[PDB]
Amino acid sequence: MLAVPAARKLARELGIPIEEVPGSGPLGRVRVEDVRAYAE
Amino acid sequence: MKTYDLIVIGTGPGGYHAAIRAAQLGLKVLAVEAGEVGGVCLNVGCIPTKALLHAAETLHHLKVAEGFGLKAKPELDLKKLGGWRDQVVKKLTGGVGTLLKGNGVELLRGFARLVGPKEVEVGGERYGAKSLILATGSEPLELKGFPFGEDVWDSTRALKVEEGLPKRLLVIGGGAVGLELGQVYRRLGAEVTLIEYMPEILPQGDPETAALLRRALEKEGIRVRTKTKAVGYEKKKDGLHVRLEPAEGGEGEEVVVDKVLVAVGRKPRTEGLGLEKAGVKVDERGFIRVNARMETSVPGVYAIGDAARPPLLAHKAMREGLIAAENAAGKDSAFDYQVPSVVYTSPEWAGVGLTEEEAKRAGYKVKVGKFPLAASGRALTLGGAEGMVKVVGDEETDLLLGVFIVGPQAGELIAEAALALEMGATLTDLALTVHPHPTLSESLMEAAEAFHKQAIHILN
Amino acid sequence: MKTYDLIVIGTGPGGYHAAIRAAQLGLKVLAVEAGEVGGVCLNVGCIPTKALLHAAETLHHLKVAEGFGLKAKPELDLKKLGGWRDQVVKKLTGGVGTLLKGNGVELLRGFARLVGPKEVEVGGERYGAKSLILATGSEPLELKGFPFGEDVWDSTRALKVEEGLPKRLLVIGGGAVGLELGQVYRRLGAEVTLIEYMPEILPQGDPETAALLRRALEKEGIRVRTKTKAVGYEKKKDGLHVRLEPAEGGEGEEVVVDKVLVAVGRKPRTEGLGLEKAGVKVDERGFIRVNARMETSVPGVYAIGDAARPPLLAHKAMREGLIAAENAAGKDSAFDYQVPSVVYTSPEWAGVGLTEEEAKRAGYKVKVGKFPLAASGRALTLGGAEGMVKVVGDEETDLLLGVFIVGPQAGELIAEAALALEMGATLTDLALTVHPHPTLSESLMEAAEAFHKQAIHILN
Ligand SMILES: Cc1cc2nc3c(=O)[nH]c(=O)nc-3n(C[C@H](O)[C@H](O)[C@H](O)COP(=O)(O)OP(=O)(O)OC[C@H]3O[C@@H](n4cnc5c(N)ncnc54)[C@H](O)[C@@H]3O)c2cc1C
Ligand SMILES: Cc1cc2nc3c(=O)[nH]c(=O)nc-3n(C[C@H](O)[C@H](O)[C@H](O)COP(=O)(O)OP(=O)(O)OC[C@H]3O[C@@H](n4cnc5c(N)ncnc54)[C@H](O)[C@@H]3O)c2cc1C
Repeated sequence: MLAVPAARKLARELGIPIEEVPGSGPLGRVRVEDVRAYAE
Repeated sequence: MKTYDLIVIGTGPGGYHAAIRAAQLGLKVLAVEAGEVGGVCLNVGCIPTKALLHAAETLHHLKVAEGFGLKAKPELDLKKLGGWRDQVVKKLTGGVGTLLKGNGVELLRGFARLVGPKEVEVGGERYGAKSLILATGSEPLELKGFPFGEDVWDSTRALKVEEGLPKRLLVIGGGAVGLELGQVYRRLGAEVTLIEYMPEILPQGDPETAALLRRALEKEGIRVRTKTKAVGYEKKKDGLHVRLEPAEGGEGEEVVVDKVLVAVGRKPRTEGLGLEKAGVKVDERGFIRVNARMETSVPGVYAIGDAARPPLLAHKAMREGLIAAENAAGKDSAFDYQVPSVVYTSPEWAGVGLTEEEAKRAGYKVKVGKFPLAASGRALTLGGAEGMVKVVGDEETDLLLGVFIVGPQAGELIAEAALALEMGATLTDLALTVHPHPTLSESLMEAAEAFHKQAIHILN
Repeated sequence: MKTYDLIVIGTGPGGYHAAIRAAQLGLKVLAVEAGEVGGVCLNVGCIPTKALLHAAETLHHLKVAEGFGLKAKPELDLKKLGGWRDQVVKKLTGGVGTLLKGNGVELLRGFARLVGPKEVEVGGERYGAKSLILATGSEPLELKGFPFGEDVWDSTRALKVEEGLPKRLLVIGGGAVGLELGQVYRRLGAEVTLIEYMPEILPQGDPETAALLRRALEKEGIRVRTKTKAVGYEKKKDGLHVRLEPAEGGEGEEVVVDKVLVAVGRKPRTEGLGLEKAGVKVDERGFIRVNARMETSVPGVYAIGDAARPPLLAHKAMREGLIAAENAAGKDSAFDYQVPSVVYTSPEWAGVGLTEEEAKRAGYKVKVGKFPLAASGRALTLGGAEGMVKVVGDEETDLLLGVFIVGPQAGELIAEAALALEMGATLTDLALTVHPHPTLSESLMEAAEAFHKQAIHILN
């Protein structure tokens, strides 16, 4: 799993396991948007 | 008529990159060079200029060095410095020759004229190829009232510091070239005045960091006149009496210098090439028109670097050369990258991305973070810190938009900013990256933190 | 009893970052410091060592500078040097003090002792708070057979070059401390011999780039004895006769020096802290046990920096302070970052991420890209082009795994690598980033290109 720091930071503050957030790049890079997208 | 897969006109940064990348892709390549291998950058631009700056900086730092017990009575031999500068150029230009040969590229010496889309003439002989890449570079832009001559130098002549340092120098142009050469001359002992027509030097870059560079240059005795233009001059017994006036016009002042350096720009070398008759479209200023694929108006003919479009930077020409070659080789490449710009003065200046103004005009909700070098432990261990890092971003998406730096090693620190932009990093990503301490690079991290009002080494 | 929302023990990089970040989050903070504010890094570590290195480099470069005409008769006054060094330290520690006060943090001078998970004793007074952050740092590790004394120095004593330079020095330890102080002494005129027990210096880093640093150090006259260990010595009329043996043992050997610097590691200052009373657990090495949130075994009590766990680096301690403060503030932060490490010798060494060995062992199909500084234009304009950049990546995914650099400014260029790793960059992203030309940072871009066998300035 590859998640930029901003996303890992936000995932925690939301109580969301980062490894559970689906990415978006050509191959899974998790962005802040994705973490929020999963949050909703 | 010898034929090839590709013919490249010019072996400058853009040219030898296109030629070598093309070779790596399996194409039979012919490279034509009318002058010195390596182009402007290696011969009369980047390289010799950076070399002179390093020597000047080594000499200059000895003053501050006295502060930590380093006593010395430095004596710089200009003839020797010129020799070294030449030795450096010879190594690098010779290296390119070796490099071209090692990739199976054919190097042809001589001026090339474009006979047609797939044909070119050199020294009488004709040569053909399915693809042509135009990389002819640029040359010093002349200034009205200050024609180049014995007392009016272009950057090339200004590089030969061994042929006579003038007591007083007037530098026209507040861009990278003018600032760098002006500082070299000042540090070598000449009095230097630099004028710039726009409100601030480095008109295209961030005004705040550019102002810090100007004030730093003035502390060294370099007289920087912004919003000023040189109208004309008259040679007299005691020197060149130059008339200056405010940019918008007005009461002028007169100064006397021994030599004038004109560095107000560059002119693309696209004349007498046949581009006209060959259907290759050139714009108002002589730049070859091209799309993101570096393709001209004529299928199979590409243009790159300084001859193709601004900014006139070496790394930009190098990348365009790669893009051009790759498309000639049949791939599908396009130029869509952040291009940084650096000024190798001391302190150095570097920028990449959007300025606050460009960002706002772009519709982003602009927010900025600043960190001064005076708060950098590393900067202090280096003898003193004057400078700052400014990050520009969108406060709603937290997306980084631009980074501007003034201080030692700015040119080295901007690459991280460039990578950041390419990777779509947010200010938080930049702030959360653990930078090594103590390093100048920490200023970028702290600037990102200042953006969120939580910098640690300065009060927010 | 005075109470606060948080009590931080120690004001080194970790302590003051925690104290300040906590204050920014609205907490009432008390910071306790038993010695000098700023801790090891600012007083007897990072900063003073870097200052000495810079003075030494400035001096040493003058030799090379003769190549471009700079003639000087340099004399380095060691008393003045020591003075400047003290000035830098005082300026920075005063800075931390001003910062703590400006943030509303109360500074109490004294030695703190835990009396409970929410109370501390200082000089006899009682201070309590909901959360406690332990940032007590570390101290020089003593080597069997070489107890510290007038002739056996720790890093702190080694810093005081104004107290007289020994004619011959023996450095024990090939880590960052020994390499740096050893090169400083060599550059100031002392004969130097450094001994490392392991097969290569910087055993935790890339042996390829480490070997390049060792070789550059030997070229300056520093005798580097790897796979060797100092067993002991005896003081005689002509100096210290130290016994050396192979790492595993065997044929003894003798070397005579005037002074010995022991730099084999550090010991965490966790004793007499009243820990073994509040319930806070420590491991066998003496480090306070913590999780990724920097929480110890006692809720509300946190530990950071050198006292918590290796690596014993400043930037690491700083970030951990931020994590601890944010958590004391009721947030949810955790440490999961790439930690780079730098050696400020000349050439500098820097690394971040996985070495080839660690990556292969973890199961990645490893591929490496390399770029030598002998091929760097910028390195030439700076004089000697000694060094290289090596990138380690996954051949299957093109993902960057590690970066190692040896050369000038290695420490500044490693931040870009760290950011690359944090962002999940591939070798292609590194290569697609347009680096300024000419700059040392370009070596990283070309190393990425070499990994794909398409570098331009060297043959693939
Ligand atoms: C003083 C100075 C300092 C500079 N410093 C920097 C710096 O620090 N960083 C930076 O990024 N940029 C710098 N630049 C700009 C940089 O030099 C240019 O951006 C770069 O050289 C452009 O590369 P190019 O390959 O397009 O063209 P050029 O390097 O100009 O090369 C074109 C080549 O084509 C040859 N040629 C031209 N016409 C023909 C023809 N008809 N037939 C055959 N051969 C031909 C020329 O002789 C030449 O060798 C500087 C420029 C100057 C003048
Ligand atoms: C010679 C040398 C050079 C180094 N160079 C570098 C470098 O270039 N880069 C790098 O990253 N790292 C470097 N380091 C390591 C770096 O200095 C440490 O990693 C860093 O200082 C650790 O910060 P800290 O906050 O954990 O602890 P420390 O800085 O040790 O600070 C702990 C503080 O707590 C105080 N304290 C301790 N116990 C108590 C108590 N009971 N009550 C009150 N106060 C107390 C101490 O007096 C001290 O000020 C170097 C170390 C040395 C020795």
